Amino acid sequence: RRDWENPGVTQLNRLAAHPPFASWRNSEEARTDRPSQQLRSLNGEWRFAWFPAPEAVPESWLECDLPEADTVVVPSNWQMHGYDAPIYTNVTYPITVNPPFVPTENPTGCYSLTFNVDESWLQEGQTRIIFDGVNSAFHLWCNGRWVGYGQDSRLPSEFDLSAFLRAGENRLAVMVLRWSDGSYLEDQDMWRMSGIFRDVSLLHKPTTQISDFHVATRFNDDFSRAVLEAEVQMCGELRDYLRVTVSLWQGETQVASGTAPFGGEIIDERGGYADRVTLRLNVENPKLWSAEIPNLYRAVVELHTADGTLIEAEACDVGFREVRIENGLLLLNGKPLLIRGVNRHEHHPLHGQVMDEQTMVQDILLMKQNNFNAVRCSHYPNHPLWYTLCDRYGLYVVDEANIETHGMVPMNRLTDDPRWLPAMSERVTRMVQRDRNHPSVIIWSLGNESGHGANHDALYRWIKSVDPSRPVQYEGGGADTTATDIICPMYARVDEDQPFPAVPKWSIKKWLSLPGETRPLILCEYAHAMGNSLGGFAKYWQAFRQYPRLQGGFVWDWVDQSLIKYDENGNPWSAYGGDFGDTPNDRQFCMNGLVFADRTPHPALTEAKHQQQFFQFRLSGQTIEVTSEYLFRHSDNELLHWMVALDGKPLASGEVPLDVAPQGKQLIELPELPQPESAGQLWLTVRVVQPNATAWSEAGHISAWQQWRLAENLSVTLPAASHAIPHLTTSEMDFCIELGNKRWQFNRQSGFLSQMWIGDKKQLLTPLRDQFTRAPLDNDIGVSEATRIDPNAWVERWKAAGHYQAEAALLQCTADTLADAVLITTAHAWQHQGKTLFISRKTYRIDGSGQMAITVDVEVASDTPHPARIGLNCQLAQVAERVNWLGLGPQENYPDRLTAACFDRWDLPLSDMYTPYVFPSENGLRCGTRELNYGPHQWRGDFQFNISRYSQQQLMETSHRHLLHAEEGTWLNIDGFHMGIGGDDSWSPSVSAEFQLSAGRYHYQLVWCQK
Amino acid sequence: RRDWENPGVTQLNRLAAHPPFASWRNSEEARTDRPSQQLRSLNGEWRFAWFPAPEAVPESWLECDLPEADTVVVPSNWQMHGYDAPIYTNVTYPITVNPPFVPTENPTGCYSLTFNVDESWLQEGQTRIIFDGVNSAFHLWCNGRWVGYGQDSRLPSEFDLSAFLRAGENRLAVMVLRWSDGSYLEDQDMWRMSGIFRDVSLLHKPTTQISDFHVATRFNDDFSRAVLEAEVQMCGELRDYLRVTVSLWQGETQVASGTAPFGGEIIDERGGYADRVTLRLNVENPKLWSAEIPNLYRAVVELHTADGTLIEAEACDVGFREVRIENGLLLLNGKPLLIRGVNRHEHHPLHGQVMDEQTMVQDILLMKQNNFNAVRCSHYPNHPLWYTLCDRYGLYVVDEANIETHGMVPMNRLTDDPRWLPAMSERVTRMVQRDRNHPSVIIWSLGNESGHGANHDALYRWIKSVDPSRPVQYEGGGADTTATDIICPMYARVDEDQPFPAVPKWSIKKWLSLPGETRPLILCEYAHAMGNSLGGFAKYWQAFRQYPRLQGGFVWDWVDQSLIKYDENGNPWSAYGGDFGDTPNDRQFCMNGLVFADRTPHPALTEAKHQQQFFQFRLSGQTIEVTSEYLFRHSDNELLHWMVALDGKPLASGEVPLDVAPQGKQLIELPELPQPESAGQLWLTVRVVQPNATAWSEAGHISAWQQWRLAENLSVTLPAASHAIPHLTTSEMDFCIELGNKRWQFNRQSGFLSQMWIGDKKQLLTPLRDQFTRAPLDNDIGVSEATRIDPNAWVERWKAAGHYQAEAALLQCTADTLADAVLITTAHAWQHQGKTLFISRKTYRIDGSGQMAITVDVEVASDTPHPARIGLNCQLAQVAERVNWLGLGPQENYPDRLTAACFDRWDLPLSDMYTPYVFPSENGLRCGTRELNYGPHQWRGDFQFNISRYSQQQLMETSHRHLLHAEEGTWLNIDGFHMGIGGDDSWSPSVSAEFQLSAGRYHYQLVWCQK
Ligand SMILES: [Mg+2]
Ligand SMILES: [Mg+2]
Ligand SMILES: [Mg+2]
Ligand SMILES: [Mg+2]
Ligand code: NA
Ligand code: NA
Ligand code: NA
Ligand code: NA
Repeated sequence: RRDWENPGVTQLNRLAAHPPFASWRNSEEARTDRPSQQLRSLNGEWRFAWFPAPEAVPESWLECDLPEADTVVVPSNWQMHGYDAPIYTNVTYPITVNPPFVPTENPTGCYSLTFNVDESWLQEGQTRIIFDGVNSAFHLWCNGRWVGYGQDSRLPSEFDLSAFLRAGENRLAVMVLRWSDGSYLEDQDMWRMSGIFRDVSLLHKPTTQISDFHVATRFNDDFSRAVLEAEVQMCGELRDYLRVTVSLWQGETQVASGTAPFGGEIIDERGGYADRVTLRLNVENPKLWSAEIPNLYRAVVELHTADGTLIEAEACDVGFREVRIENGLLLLNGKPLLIRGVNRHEHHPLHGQVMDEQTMVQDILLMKQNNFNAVRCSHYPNHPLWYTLCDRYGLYVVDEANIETHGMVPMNRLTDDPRWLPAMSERVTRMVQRDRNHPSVIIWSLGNESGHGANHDALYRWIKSVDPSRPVQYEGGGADTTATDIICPMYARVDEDQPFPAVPKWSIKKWLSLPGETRPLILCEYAHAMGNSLGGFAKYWQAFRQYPRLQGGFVWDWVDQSLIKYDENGNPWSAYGGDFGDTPNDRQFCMNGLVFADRTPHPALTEAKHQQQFFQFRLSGQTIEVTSEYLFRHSDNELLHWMVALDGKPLASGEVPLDVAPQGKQLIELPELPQPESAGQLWLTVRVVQPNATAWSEAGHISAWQQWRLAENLSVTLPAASHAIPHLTTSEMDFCIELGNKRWQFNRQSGFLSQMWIGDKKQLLTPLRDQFTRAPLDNDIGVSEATRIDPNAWVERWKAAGHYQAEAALLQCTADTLADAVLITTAHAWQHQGKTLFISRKTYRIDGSGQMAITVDVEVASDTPHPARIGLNCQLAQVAERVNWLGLGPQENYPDRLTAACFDRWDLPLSDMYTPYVFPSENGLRCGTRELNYGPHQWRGDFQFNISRYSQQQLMETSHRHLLHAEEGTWLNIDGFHMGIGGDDSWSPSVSAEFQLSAGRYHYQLVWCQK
Repeated sequence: RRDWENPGVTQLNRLAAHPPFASWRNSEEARTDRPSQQLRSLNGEWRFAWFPAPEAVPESWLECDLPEADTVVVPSNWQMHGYDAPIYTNVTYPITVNPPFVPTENPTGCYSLTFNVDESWLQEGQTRIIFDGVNSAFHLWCNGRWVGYGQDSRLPSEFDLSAFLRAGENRLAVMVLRWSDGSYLEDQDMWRMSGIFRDVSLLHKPTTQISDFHVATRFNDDFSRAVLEAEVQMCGELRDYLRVTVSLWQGETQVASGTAPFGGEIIDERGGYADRVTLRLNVENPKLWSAEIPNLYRAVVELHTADGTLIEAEACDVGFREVRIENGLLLLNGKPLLIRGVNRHEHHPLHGQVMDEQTMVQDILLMKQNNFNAVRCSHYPNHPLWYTLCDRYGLYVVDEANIETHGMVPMNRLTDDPRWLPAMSERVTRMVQRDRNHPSVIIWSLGNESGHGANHDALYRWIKSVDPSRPVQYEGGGADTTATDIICPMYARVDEDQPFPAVPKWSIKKWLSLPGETRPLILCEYAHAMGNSLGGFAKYWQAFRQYPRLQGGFVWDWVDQSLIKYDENGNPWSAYGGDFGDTPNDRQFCMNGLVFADRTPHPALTEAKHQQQFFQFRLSGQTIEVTSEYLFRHSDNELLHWMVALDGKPLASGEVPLDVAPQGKQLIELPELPQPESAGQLWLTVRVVQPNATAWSEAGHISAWQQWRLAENLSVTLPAASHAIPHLTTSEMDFCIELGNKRWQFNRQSGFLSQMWIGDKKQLLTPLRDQFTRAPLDNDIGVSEATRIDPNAWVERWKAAGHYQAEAALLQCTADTLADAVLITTAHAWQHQGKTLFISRKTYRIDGSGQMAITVDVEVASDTPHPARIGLNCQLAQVAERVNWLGLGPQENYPDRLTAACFDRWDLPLSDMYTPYVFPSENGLRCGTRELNYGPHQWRGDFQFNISRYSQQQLMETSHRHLLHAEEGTWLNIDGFHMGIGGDDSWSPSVSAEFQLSAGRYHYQLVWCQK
């Protein structure tokens, strides 16, 4: 038969889709969501064995536990237990392309479980089982009898067990296949696993019962009145005594109650639905549900007789809300939304694709914590608890059908074929049937990266038809096809057009005004958070902010899909593509997250928090202007703390409770701010504080901040004549500078300061040389593999030009004795194949103060690529536990990424001065640095630096962070200038011209002193 | 497994759908539609065996042919050879409703066929099997081995046989089942049958072959230029040298040619379609296909190599045409159409549901000869040939998904269910894929009577998505749902509303003007033509002519769906519902044609013909104004005949050839028309004649005609004195009048003309008495059974009023002698259960002239139901061969059905005065009769009459027309007045007020005499 190879057989004997039931027996357990006794978890230890093919499975198996069968926990992913490898392929299908045929070698997993039933369940009512998540397909036998078949790994499969079930002991036999024709629709850029990864349960429902029910909430102009309307459907023997009651609860307060009997109104010629009923409850001044204040009534549906006898009950949480596109705009509850969002996969580093309440909530807090308001179920329906939690905590949700044919050719190859309609069809409807009643769900998605076929069109309209409460979006075939209510491109740039043929990506700004165009624009994907990323994220935030029809988007993505591995010794290490021996694999494109798989923030995470703050500020001299981005709430837990400091010295602070309405303004007037008996930079800094604790935030939680330079006083002081003076020892190839205990040596042949002594002690491990390169970022690399070169790749360019192989050439080197200092002169050329790429002209002026002042003058050939950096490097001998600087911090920060960084005096352990990106690259850069203090040293200027125990060479040459070793001393990279990082996408250049080193001439002056 | 009880499984291993194929191996043959050697028909003598169940089938059967097995022909309809009963039920599913289950008792048909297969087919390429029609599901085996499964009775199921064959003797085994879950989607108002009811064929295909192909014809603003775009797909091995050639032929002239290699344009990110190519051919000044003129080209598709080697060819007839809805109007080739449509079921009285070229062509000719230009495919896809004939003969076509759930509750019960989507989807999809290339198909339709559900919505879009050349239509749940391009109601009335809840039927005029509304309006069905029917037809035509957005319709319906049964003597007769035991059955509802099953015309047909005329005529004095309703053709085969006659005596005739352009006029002035010798009514008549023969018309066929009473010279002449006085002889038993050999006997007890002699010859069999009733037509009865009284039925009303039982009471009866004549004066009263319905007052005046003159005065209770009629009747003793009158004719004509009738002297056999409606009723009617002659008798006044050897009693009591025995003598009915027959619908009163006998006072006069 081989159903798993038939697009036309996607299930056999699978019950109908519906919202989550619990068949509660008491209205109160119901109203309270107390656990239902009619709901039984089959989770725990299960019996299990593996076979390379299903053909290989022993018939005994159906009748009796195999011997060699191990015990495992379920849910779980069999790759997680080590039965076979998990594959990390993005686009290219993990199997060969032959629809609709899976391979002969199809890792089949036979799971089994022996359990008991209560004789009570079998006398009356209906008993059925549920599988919430089976990857990818499966057959099912109970008590040696063949139950049925199911396809689609992200939606709930249920079968009626009533007829196989017996008193007490029963046995379940579950035959799981990895590959199935279902697979063709599941081409997701993620680890490819398999198994019983979701919850198995048992539900006992009465013979006569609740088959389904939907809930919808219609309002009035101003939303002062509303109507909740419920459609209840029943199954089983229909009797005139049979009644329904829908009650609406606000805690312990009944808000409304409705009672009726079955019998629909006339729908057509044949009549109406007798097994149906629609109640309409009016609610006065309803509490509106939103991501900002998730007001939530609770609805209880009860099937019962005219006599009061309660047949059974079901329930759900109700959110009063209206979602609508009107006049080119998305409305929430009548106000125009701003999507501060994020894509998220359900992923656990140890657990595989198994999801737990704990993880779930972790994510959510953090999410909420970060100025986030929406999540995108990229790209299959999520674990059911999730909707609820969002509904609960308050996040807007994009529920996506589980469909992605990315690997096809072209993409719409399946989706444009009728033969695949059904299959796809089953994938959209069921989600819908299941997820309907959840307020958090605000928009529907047809899936991902599967072109644009007629199949989309239909399903689009099907939705449209059954659920008009929400908009449909779909990006494929152009982000603007007829199967989307919303212009939802991915990787679309702010200003620049990506005119691909057929599927051009237009600047989002330009995109909205195309002749004919009128829809709202929301990015399904944008700001690829791959490694050292999110550069120019602000450039999006700005646009959004300015463009009304630019209603935001969802960052890609939330958390790194990294896996836990263990070495010989037992230390756990973060794994990725081709680490499990998976091939083909897509290396690290599985790591795009804003946080590490441990829910540990990436430094870009702050940049998002920052640009997604809900308070905006302007400063008019002494006046502060706070503006509200809340659509619905009042600044009722915010207090403004403000402060003024001088180059880090706080000349004043103060706090001011904010009292701003949504979308409103507040005027805060600062008290005259003292003058400064000194030179330097005046800076005023502000922060919003959440004095109290929320269900998501802590008390004293920081919601936003902003900072400006108030004024600056120039240093017109003239040193102080040097008491003592520096001495110069000329040698045949050295230049000695001695003063105090201190002394400098400049090797006359190389042209470089080669050694620094303070006392008897040597300060350098490595001379101090110029630098034009960086250890390549994921961004810089792209899809440049060692086997398939991307010539446009920044790394590629640099490589090919010899940026990384230049030979500096001593052009000049002189010593000179001034009246007050010794004057050192150098000049180098960096060449390659006789091309002079760079020329470096320095000066060192050492004076009696024991101060070394380096002056740097670079020239960059017009015809060569632009260098990642322009700075100096050397390896320190010293190795100190803290780093101290006057500058932009405290987190890592680059030129096209630093709007969140604040200017201050910073203190942290040398350690925190490194960012363990699993795939090593340039990192922990700190910008606009005035002062850097490390051990006995002091650097003074305007530069960006970095300091770790790892040479660039080492980073560049290492693949996994857990392979790095600290080196002797400390690596100190000091840049006069640093190149942008990019982020728009990670498989083509994302660096804005303005962040590129196009000048051709650079100037920089450092100060090298000793404290 | 039981696939038949699963909407999930609708096929297994069935191949893709595609336009018709023959895999020609030589272009000339393809070009010339010559028969392809690679197409093998397996129609013929087969083997058969029937079982009540599948379970009853013997294993043996797959390997060996049973002995009890019979030899039947294929295609065949098993109940035809009478293995089981054919059921005639309308709405009521003919099995218990329990989706998706069908009865255990499910009659199964065993078809086995042994054939030869040439080795050459086996060597190279693919040999597939095609089943054009199999009712209602089936399993497939070849050479013992199970091949596959298929559901849907109206479309082709294709299987690859390449693996199961062997050179020579091969054996097929087909297990066909009456019921499946398919059956739920197939509830049409027709005989429920089963079997291999359509052609079986063998295709042999190259391994590298054309797999599908699409054709499209685009134009310029005036259609002076066009583009042909051919999309071709191929299956098989892709090689650089493969080529495609699309040549266009107009006869033997190669209009255009295009050659290209495979490999389509970039579709998306993944790329394009390597396995396809779209060519584009420019046709200048293209001849345009229309129902008026079917300008066709031939498209030749070649799959060959770079080197000229033909691989295979495919082909199709191409009609350059543009169908579109602009500004609320349907336009064909830039012109708004007028549909003169008819619904068509595929039915043969002998063959059941089996079509043959013969029957097809005959319907079509007939159709065209009758002013029909389009056909709706009621309610599934037709025999593949049908299309080709329409493309060729010139008919517009509505292609219709085989989807009907009429017998569900509500109707949309399945179609609003996601689970059935699939099943439905493939029924729309596949139809589209097959018929896409035919020009005759101008509109798609999603089925019949299935309410309105979301699945309609989806498939609607899909279609639109895939074929935009044509509109979609669907009447379900309202006729103006979101799923329809055209407002397509069924049975909506010209001016009266039918405000059904949920789904009102507005007046077509009104309907169009509803707020919001902008669509065109075509009735999917109007004019129920059930037996003595089609009254009020003009009323639609008038309308369609006045209202731009009223685009015409499709009358219901073509042919009576009766079947021949045989009598003891082996005499054929026509059956209907339950005349086979079918239970249940909807009796005569299966008969609604314009023609009899044998293709013999019902009299209503002429009225359709006439209102559907293409030339419209106006008279102004001596001027004729002709108008062409041809949109595209010139009156290039028509000449107009005109004639003047005096009370049927021709005084002038002529011919004039029509020179009228589309939508143009012609004026025609007539010579003088000599003053008349006598007195009476001058009539002018014009007719259109096609002197030349067509493909569908014979020579000198009449396509149009019209009459106009010009003048009237009233008679002011007095009777030549009586040269004899009648003698009145009284008695107590009766009054006696005598004059010569002639005598009249009036009964004084009864008050009626009991007897008459001329000579010694009695003239009457039954006395001349008033008549107030008719033998209820189908229309009169409705859906009223003798087990389910539908009170509103006219007949029920009549009955309950005892119009059929009223007993006449004699009030007065007197004689009197005038100077010149005798005067008999009467009065009766029909009463019933105490009420006085009618009051009938008369005068008989016999004079020396020997003329007896009846003057009648009727009073009708206001509060009683309007009578079917008001005349007299009597049984003549004479029985004659001809009938001669001067009035409307020569065909049967009723008050609300008489426009196509003509006023003249007519001569016909008695045979022709009876209209043999299978289901007997009042019939025969000829109105506006001024004089009537039968035997030696002459009646003269202004009445409508009827005359046959069948009393209304008999008719009113005989089910089959075949049970009528001619009574002794002639039955005569002379109505002063008759009620209209209605027929807008046949299940409610359709008789318009202007046609109801409402006045309450009726006056009439007759003059009886001898020839
Ligand atoms: Mg399958
Ligand atoms: Mg992908
Ligand atoms: Mg089935
Ligand atoms: Mg019907
Ligand atoms: Na905006
Ligand atoms: Na690296
Ligand atoms: Na019209
Ligand atoms: Na019918």
